[PDB]
Amino acid sequence: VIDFSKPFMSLGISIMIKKPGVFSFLDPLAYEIWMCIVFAYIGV
Amino acid sequence: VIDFSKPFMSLGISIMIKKSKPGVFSFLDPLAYEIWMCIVFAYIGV
Repeated sequence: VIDFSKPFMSLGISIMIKKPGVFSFLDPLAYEIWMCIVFAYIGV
Repeated sequence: VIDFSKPFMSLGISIMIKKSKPGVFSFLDPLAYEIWMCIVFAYIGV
């Protein structure tokens, strides 16, 4: 129904998604493990 | 001089690069350079 010129801009359908602690070296073991390690050290 | 249809394919200028031998001192690669330097400093201070 209307005349289009050549595309002045090209686009497509795209996906938009939403985009270390100081003591993070303790992260491999849980906090309870460290606490029980201290307790076991005292007991030993 | 001629009539073009709408683009059936869109393109542009692009960069093509080739798709690694280990370095001599690549055994230091797991840790950052700043970590090694601070390890030396910490050793001296200790």
